Amino acid sequence: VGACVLCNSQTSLRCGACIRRPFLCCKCCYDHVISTSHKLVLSVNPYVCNAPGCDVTDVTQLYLGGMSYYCKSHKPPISFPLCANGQVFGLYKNTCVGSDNVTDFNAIATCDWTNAGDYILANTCTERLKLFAAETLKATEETFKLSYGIATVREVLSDRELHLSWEVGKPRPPLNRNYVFTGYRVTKNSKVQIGEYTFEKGAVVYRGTTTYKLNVGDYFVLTSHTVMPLSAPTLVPQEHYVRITGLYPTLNISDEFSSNVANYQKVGMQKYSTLQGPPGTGKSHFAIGLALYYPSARIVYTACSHAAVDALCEKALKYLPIDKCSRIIPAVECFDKFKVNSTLEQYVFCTVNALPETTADIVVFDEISMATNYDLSVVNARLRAKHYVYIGDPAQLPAPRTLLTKGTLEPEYFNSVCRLMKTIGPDMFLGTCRRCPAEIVDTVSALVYDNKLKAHKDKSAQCFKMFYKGVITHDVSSAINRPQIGVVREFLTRNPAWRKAVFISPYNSQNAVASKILGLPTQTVDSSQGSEYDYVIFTQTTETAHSCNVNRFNVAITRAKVGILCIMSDRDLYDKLQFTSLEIP
Ligand SMILES: C[C@H](Oc1ccc(C#N)cc1)C(N)=O
Ligand SMILES: [Zn+2]
Ligand SMILES: [Zn+2]
Ligand SMILES: [Zn+2]
Repeated sequence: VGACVLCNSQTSLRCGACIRRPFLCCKCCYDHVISTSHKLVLSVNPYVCNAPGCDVTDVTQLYLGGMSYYCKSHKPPISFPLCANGQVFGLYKNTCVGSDNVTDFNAIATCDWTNAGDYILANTCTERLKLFAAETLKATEETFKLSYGIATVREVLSDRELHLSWEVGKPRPPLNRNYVFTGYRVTKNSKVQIGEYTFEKGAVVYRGTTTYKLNVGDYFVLTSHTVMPLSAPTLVPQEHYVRITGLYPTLNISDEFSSNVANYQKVGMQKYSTLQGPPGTGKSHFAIGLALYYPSARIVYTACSHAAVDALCEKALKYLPIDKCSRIIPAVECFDKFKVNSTLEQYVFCTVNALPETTADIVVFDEISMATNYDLSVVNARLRAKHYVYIGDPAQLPAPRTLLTKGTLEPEYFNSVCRLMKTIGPDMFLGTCRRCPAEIVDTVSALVYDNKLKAHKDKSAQCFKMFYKGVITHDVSSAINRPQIGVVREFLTRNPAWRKAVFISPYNSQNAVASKILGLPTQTVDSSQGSEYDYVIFTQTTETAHSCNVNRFNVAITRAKVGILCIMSDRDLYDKLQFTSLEIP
């Protein structure tokens, strides 16, 4: 027994064909079975024909006959159909409202999550369907990982380099950092974990969590997990206050945080607030400074990734009493300078998926573009806070959507928080970029920030762009543009100072070729998010939707503190770069 996801109506039915088995009320369960292919229904029992060796599961072809369920062929003389009178038969038949359109719930329940429109719907439907969609999508995502063939160590060629043998009659996953494997040792009667791993084309290059002397027979699967059901909304109800509530501001603050004092007061004057921090504007500075502005306030600092939490820890370590901090870790190497797993500590740093059930004066949720509605609900379920602060940038990269192929996902659809920031705007905006030369700040200000992002630094005169299509080659799941790497090689010979530069591209295969030919450190745009480097060399590689994505392009060029070279494929983004154009040698 549970709650209809459409009505909330109390009910004893769950759709058995829906992978999450939502509870549906007699009405909603009917409207759902008669208007989709979903025909298996679960109660306290499953509406299936309890006749010996009959295969009838369709609820519309079954009858209660006694206290058992039968099809037409096997039913007793005295029976009533399970599925008639615009209603499906179960407990609480007299408390049931329904809905005018079940259309959104069917779409969410049936879609394969390959189309953008599926994520658009999942983020614009009612709040209870946002939770159903977020569970359905995440279960569809964790199941898809099982579709992928086992990789097995056939030969250990070197250290850091392997020969894999793949399971037959199943696809092989892409070999980039968005697909993290787990190794396993061949035992007496079972297997035991042996750290997590990633792979890249050679033979294959492997950069595993821990070191080992792994040998033939060791194999790898993308580790999936149980998706738990959601209960809490993606956002609590907003409340605006006329005074700061449940927070006591400091009388003496330092001029390091004095630029945020007005924003800190705003945080205390509503239930949740959104902070848009463009690249190098001071998001973590903001977050730690909030502690010093409300010194008595218990603050839980959270984010999706261990890296995002550890970077809050690194900033705390520099401003907060260490004795007053704790890093929560579940039973991967992260921050090890606080007492571990001290929930009652005044400053708690913890990933979403590891959060304890606790209360706080303020919850700070960082790198919000990377959050899903699933993460948003989990935070609200674990943390009851006087105030919630969501810090991020909807102009930066979202969580990868491994099933999406048809369509692009616009920032207003990344999650509920990003939707607010792109429709009503953010509560707070960090308007000064301290990282990047003015040429890069002017470019991204016009590209994605409605000309509101201002440069601290002057022009560097070291921001350059080349329009060169080159030649595009494709491997199993990535792109290469050798001529664009050639152009960079010629550029380095004439400009040898740029040999301390970081190589960035949209493709891991472009990066592997560049690493060998140039010897620069490489990062995918996606892996560079949150990092900064003095000099950046960027090859667009292709003009695809992936390489032309404005959020990706915005992250790519805002990695640079001093100088950047962009080898561009797309005439559009080339023309938008406020960089010195260079001829082709
Ligand atoms: C003025 C210019 O400075 C650079 C210094 C470092 C890099 C890199 N990478 C590029 C350029 C020079 N050294 O010619
Ligand atoms: Zn269903
Ligand atoms: Zn219902
Ligand atoms: Zn039967």
